[PDB]
Amino acid sequence: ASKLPLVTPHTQCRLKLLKLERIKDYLLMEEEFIRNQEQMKPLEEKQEEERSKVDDLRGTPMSVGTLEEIIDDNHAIVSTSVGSEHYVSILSFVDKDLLEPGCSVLLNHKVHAVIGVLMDDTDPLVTVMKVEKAPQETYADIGGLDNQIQEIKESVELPLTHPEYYEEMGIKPPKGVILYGPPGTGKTLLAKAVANQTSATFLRVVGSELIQKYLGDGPKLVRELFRVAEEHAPSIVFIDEIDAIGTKRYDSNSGGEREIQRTMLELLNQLDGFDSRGDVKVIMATNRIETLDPALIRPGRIDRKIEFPLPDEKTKKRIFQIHTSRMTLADDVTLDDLIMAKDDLSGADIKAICTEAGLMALRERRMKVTNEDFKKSKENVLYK
Amino acid sequence: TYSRQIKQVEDDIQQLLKKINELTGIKESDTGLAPPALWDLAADKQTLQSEQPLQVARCTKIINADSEDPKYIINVKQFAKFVVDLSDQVAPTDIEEGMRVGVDRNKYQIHIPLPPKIDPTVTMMQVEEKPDVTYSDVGGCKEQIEKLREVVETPLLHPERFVNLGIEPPKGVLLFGPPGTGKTLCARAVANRTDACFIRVIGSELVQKYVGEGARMVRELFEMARTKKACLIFFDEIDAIGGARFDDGAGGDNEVQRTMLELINQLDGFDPRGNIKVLMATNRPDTLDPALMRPGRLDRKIEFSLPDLEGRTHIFKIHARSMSVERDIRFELLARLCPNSTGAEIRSVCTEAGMFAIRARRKIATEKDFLEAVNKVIKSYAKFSATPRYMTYN
Amino acid sequence: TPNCRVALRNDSYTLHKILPNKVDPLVSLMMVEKVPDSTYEMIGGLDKQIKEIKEVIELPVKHPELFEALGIAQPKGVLLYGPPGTGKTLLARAVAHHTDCTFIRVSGSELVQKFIGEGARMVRELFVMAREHAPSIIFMDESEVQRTMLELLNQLDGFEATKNIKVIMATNRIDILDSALLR
Amino acid sequence: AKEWQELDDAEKVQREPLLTLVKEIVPYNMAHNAEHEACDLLMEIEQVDMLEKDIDENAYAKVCLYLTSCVNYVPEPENSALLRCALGVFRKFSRFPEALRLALMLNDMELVEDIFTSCKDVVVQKQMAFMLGRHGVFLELSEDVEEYEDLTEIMSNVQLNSNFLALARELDIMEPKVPDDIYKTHLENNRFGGSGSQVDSARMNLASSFVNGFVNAAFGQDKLLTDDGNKWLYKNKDHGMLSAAASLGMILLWDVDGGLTQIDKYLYSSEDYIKSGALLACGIVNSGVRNECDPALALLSDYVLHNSNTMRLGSIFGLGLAYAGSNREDVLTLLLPVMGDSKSSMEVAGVTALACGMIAVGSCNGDVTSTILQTIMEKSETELKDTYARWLPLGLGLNHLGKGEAIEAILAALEVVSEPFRSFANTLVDVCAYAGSGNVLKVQQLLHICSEHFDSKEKEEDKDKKEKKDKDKKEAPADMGAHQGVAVLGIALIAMGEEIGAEMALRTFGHLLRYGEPTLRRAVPLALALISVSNPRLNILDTLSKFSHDADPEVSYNSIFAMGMVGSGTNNARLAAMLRQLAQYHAKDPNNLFMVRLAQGLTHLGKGTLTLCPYHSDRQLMSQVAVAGLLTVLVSFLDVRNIILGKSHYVLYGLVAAMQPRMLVTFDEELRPLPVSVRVGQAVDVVGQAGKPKTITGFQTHTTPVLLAHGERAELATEEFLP
Amino acid sequence: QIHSRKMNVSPDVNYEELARCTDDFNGAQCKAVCVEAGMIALRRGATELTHEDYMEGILEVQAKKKANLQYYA
Ligand SMILES: Nc1ncnc2c1ncn2[C@@H]1O[C@H](COP(=O)(O)OP(=O)(O)OP(=O)(O)O)[C@@H](O)[C@H]1O
Ligand SMILES: Nc1ncnc2c1ncn2[C@@H]1O[C@H](COP(=O)(O)OP(=O)(O)OP(=O)(O)O)[C@@H](O)[C@H]1O
Ligand SMILES: Nc1ncnc2c1ncn2[C@@H]1O[C@H](COP(=O)(O)OP(=O)(O)O)[C@@H](O)[C@H]1O
Ligand SMILES: [Mg+2]
Ligand SMILES: [Mg+2]
Repeated sequence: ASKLPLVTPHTQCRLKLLKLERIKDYLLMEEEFIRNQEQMKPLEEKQEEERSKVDDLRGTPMSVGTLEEIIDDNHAIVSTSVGSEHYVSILSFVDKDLLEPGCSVLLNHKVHAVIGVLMDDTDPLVTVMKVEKAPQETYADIGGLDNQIQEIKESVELPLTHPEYYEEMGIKPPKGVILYGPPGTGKTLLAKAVANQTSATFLRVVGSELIQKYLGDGPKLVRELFRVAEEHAPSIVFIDEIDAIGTKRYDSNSGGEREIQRTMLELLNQLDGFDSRGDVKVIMATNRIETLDPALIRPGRIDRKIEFPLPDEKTKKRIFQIHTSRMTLADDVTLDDLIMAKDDLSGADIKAICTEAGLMALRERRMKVTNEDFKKSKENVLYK
Repeated sequence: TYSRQIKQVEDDIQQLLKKINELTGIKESDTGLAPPALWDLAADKQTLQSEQPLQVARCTKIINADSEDPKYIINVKQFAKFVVDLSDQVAPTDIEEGMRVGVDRNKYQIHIPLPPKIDPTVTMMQVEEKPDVTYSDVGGCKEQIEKLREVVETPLLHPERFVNLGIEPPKGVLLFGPPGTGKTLCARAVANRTDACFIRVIGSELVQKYVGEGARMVRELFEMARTKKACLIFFDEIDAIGGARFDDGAGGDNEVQRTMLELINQLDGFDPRGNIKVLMATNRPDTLDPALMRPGRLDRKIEFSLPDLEGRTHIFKIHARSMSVERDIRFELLARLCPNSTGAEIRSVCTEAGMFAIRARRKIATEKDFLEAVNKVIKSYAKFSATPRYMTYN
Repeated sequence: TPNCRVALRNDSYTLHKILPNKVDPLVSLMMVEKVPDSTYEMIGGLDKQIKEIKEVIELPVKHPELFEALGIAQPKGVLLYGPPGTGKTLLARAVAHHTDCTFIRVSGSELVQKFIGEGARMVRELFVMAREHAPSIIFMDESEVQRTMLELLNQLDGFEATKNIKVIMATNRIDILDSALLR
Repeated sequence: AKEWQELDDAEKVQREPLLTLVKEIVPYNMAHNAEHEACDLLMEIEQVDMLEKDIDENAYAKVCLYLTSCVNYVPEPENSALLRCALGVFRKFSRFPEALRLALMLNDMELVEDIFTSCKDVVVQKQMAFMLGRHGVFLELSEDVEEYEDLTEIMSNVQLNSNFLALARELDIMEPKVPDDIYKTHLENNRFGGSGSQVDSARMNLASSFVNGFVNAAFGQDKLLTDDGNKWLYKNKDHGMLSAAASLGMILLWDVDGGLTQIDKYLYSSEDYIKSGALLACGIVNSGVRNECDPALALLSDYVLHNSNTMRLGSIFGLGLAYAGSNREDVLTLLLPVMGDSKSSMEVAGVTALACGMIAVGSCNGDVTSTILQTIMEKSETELKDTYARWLPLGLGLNHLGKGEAIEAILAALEVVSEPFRSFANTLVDVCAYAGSGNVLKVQQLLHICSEHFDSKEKEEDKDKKEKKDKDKKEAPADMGAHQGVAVLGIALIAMGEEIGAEMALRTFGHLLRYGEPTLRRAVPLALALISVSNPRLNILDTLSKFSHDADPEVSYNSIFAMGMVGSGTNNARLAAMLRQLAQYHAKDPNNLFMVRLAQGLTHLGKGTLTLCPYHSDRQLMSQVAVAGLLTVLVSFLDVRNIILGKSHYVLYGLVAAMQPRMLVTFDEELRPLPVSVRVGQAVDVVGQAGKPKTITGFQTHTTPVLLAHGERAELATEEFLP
Repeated sequence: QIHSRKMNVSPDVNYEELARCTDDFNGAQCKAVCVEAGMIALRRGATELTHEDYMEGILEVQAKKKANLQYYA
């Protein structure tokens, strides 16, 4: 295990033959040394004789307690599971490194001495926020933007996949990225393409669930979010619909607008605090960019500000080519009449028509979609 | 030539490492055990020494002593209160009242005094580790640094120039300006160079869920701070901890004002804090309370304004001293294009213009690579700008 | 099994015998709320809405392949609306009954809360019990509901990979609900 | 072999070392002479990558291969190329194994290529205090104007520029006249755990001399700030009256200007302990100056006082320290009748071999004659303590260090043919000649003779010393045996041994590195905070202070002040209150001045080892924490060739730099041009630090044309024929 | 006058003048002038205090905003 990290010649040289044959002698001499322990001092079997001695030391009932402090001369104040806490001692088979205040431990039943530590069963909120698998298809599913698809790779993908271009420049990557525009243009759609592509851990939270019903439970939820994001990996924190923290007032929140405010002060800390930040990239998205606090959008917290426009009428035709790719489309239809139907139909409307017109065909058990399917589709989707 | 011959002689000896380390004992990936050849000290001896002679000594809390006799009144977590006595191994000296002690399970007598409870959410806000911002990175505001550095560290590094002159130096200082100006940046340089404990407090951490729970956290801060010989408290974003008392009708934000009042009492009056120096940093000072803006608490009122011209030209030299540039560019021309800009924006210009070199192919930025960055950062992100409604501090 | 009772001796705390099957916490949740279990046989005169609700829910469970032949995304959310007392709850209870779906409804109550989680800082912790009874249906009554549904719809938009999970909202007066829900 | 450099000039050029070596492996010269002249006409850009491919193969080899391939390595920057400035530092590679005259014939080749001053200056910069000295008699030739008056400027004026390091540049960065506050950093144990004001031990005052002593290197001169060492100089502790006086030599280090003047204001006390510590400190101050201070002036006047204690003792240690870089035979014969006295002051006689072994590493077999006579006259007619064993054979390995020839093993092991307690010295001169190479056939005869044998308290000191000679051969195979040793000892000795591991085998890590990396920095306090109170527990408390042995200060105050917290009540102050603060004050000696780790340029030695290795032999084990080891525990290692490489040294000394510090390089054979190293994010211009794996390059089309390998005093000429 | 007791003050001070150029202060701010004036003399290295050291200490306690304002009168 991690015996030698040198692999650098990478050929059929004698140097690769020399190094590993040196290591061959460092292993056998270490083998033959430790072999002569049991030859002259048998004294045990050591596969079980030390083990069963430990297993007979530790009692068969094993109570579970809680750490709250350590005094490093192998005795610490531990809390029992009722609430009455003791001043028991710690053993030597305890590996006194995995002990934090709040870690669940194993105790003796007789004198309650700290026998072993317990691996924690965590968590019912990490698995909530952590995206399990890659969501959907690739960047080729998008179509039409092609100017900011370069931009997001520039700040997320390319700092991760090519860590040589910023070094030859002598620069650090831009920190924050926000995404804004009208509703239904592809803000949430682009973030799935990033989570398809990346090898980082990807955390998502919606801005509406940042507000809590108790006092101070809001800023506690933010502090432990960035704790989770930092403790894993190079990671990507995606916060969607963050204007919703300030627009909608809910009667669950006992603190009024001045509990929204204290949460945003904590969020204002966690992006550009004084603490050592680490490798965490922040992506944000909204559709009401003018409402939120300008102190949160200052450079240093969010560097890149990407606008999404409405789909142009030659980018619209590309979107119909995507959502009607794998459907058995009858040759009656003409897509170019469908394009200029609404003058500002978003990319969401195109999928809203193409999914609905397929639903009309299954009412009549058909397999191909005709023209009058689309004729009654935009009446159903748009006009109400 | 010897393609497989260097491979299989490599591969078996990498296996022969594993094939005999399984015959020593590091294996059986545990549920909380030790490495096997590390606990051998307590294998026979301290097994029957740290367990069989040694006892459990359940820990308690003492109410009071009484005269003429030991006769201590003790208290435990949920059970009763007892009348106890000492052991032979401790003097009756350091068994002073209101102190946690360990107590056997049969006779109920006191074994050893204990260090008190530290309330661990205050334990996590001691910094333990220093950041890497030097005063050489806070260029452009030298006069503000000098007027700050003479309060925080010069009575600590030389506590004799003041005493022989007979003056008591100031204690409190707040740092205020528009955002992105250098307040949190200049606070990191102080924790770089200093040597006392540097306990940081973000003002959004004192909002608690119960009533008066936020005010007890202020004390446990100032209890462990008085134990130290010198400590340096840092308050950040204190517009959340208290603006002003305005109580009207339905008592709203009454809870946060009591936390703001307990902080006021720990700063002045009645056997003061001693050698504790505080340091606030806010974004809008006009909301703050007049009894907190009073000197004797917040003596120094250092301003962080925008850089003038030579503040700006110095900041370009800081954030572009470490990047591959064309030799023949002038920074003084660039700082005339950013009239009311912050130091955080100037760093974003320098990082953006290095990206344009990465956009096409090249390895060193040009002067026109800078100018394509200025009109994007200064003039195309000017819809947001964050400054002009904070210059008036509203 | 995990989450199963046992007997236990007390001198050495040795495992004694398996003690049977106590309860699922999801079973206790619906037992508290007591939805009026219904069927198609007690539906009075709603023949066209039955044909509508089968196309969106009944078909993408028994025949998921039938949309791959048309190559569209399968639907996820249904909105039911009308004046109160016209059969919103019983129709949703009927559809989950006739294709063997765990009809879960949430009200945001707090007696319910102890079976989901200790604090449940999100609403999204409901999905752990939902992806264990995998062909399930989340139901919601009639502004805390309109924020609850947007949190549910965004998870099942591609970020959730488990299929066969649908949501149904029932409220009156659609012209006052959120425009973010009217995209 | 020409066909490989014929078709493409690809990385198949390094296949020609795979062709020239496999052909006639032992007679490599007959193939290399056919390939030297072929390479002299081959290319002048395809020199340097085959050059580093040779030193990659020359980093470790068979002895007859390391003999032959390193002298064929020499003329390729001389015959083919004339880069010619990497001669002196990289034929210190070739000085000891092949022939001591061969690099002296290359010292002649230095004095041949006399064009003109710039590369001429920088090559001979290192000849004084960077890998050896003893050269200051070869530059008084017939051209004594400036090019042969460089020698005086080589001797002490650039050493005064290395004083000017701490005079101007280190006062400017951080350093006040008294930092003093690491003692103040021992702050909160009075309030951590109730009350304080309890530790009243007198041995804490021995560590309280290092509130003064360790913090005041590099011109930390103190005027009435030595009052802790003044009032305790007249209070008690005779061996601390030696300590507070010898601590003043560390305070004025690398000095000739005022070091003798500061001693005399505290010298005149008429005490055996105060003077012989102050006069021992006089050899500390001029260490590396080797000018006219006292060849026989002051410390010879100290030594002739002798009928008694440390006047007899503390005078020979200072001169062997100050003249360790010398090879002067005369005062070696002034101090040879110290060995030839046969006066029964035994602790004087043990450091006698320790003083003379520091001077020479080659000839004068009459030293080896003089040592072994009193060895047989005293150690044969007894079977007693390691004061014989830790001291008297140790100067012999210093007199025969650094040659893998196995002739000195034939000479010395057949010389003390004796009983096995006198044949303790079997392994001393055996492997002290074998410092850095690859000779794993020695490593098997370093274990397999006496592996364990269960040895009922018989040669446990020998098998500790048998492992003591396993502590070299790991510092310079250039990381290759370094990972291959920490895999061994963590399973063999400290894990499943009886006495070699639990008492002594941690001292490899104080010899493998003062670098500091968390593989072994976290593997040691597993055996430390678990004290193992059952054994002679100062053995693990010996591993306390010399695990803090690693310089270049770190976050490791966390590891030590937490052990300083448990070290107050438990791990008692009666025998360790000196020691935990000796551990604490060691890493931050000053902020700077820590390059004591025997790797110069890239990897050559610069010993160094002669000044360091006696103390790692001195801690075996007990009884020298109070009386006898206080001569050694303060001022043993003093070859601190200080720190930095950021220096301009253009004639005016007006440039600063254009520098760029990085993680160490990884290139063996890659695409052209080869990327050097990868930690670009730091970029400096001035006297800032060196650090652990640092390769520093430049820019600005300055071309840095001086020496191009490394070597920390580049002349830094400039040239701009690139518009 | 009370908080000026432990400082070395030259007899060039006019507390009648100093109380009149300090309007609208409280007992904290009048205490805070004496400490800042006791520090300005340490900047220039002076030992005793003069009148202008108090006058410079007032301008720090008021905490004004310096903005290039000399285009009056
Ligand atoms: N430019 C586009 N190209 C292809 N498909 C698109 C485009 N824009 C939108 N869509 C379709 O619209 C659906 C929803 O888009 P999305 O929700 O990402 O827009 P949005 O702006 O994030 O919405 P909101 O503003 O409500 O968050 C996506 O599933 C996608 O298939
Ligand atoms: N004078 C300056 N010199 C160099 N860098 C600066 C300067 N001012 C700001 N910066 C840059 O600004 C960033 C830090 O800003 P800082 O967090 O201090 O803003 P602030 O004044 O605390 O306002 P906020 O509280 O909104 O953050 C750093 O990235 C730093 O490089
Ligand atoms: N169309 C219907 N057919 C039969 N029963 C109905 C119908 N509509 C309502 N009910 C009665 O109403 C009750 C269910 O309430 P419901 O109408 O579902 O509430 P909602 O207002 O949510 O739709 C049932 O007890 C049922 O007997
Ligand atoms: Mg969206
Ligand atoms: Mg800030």
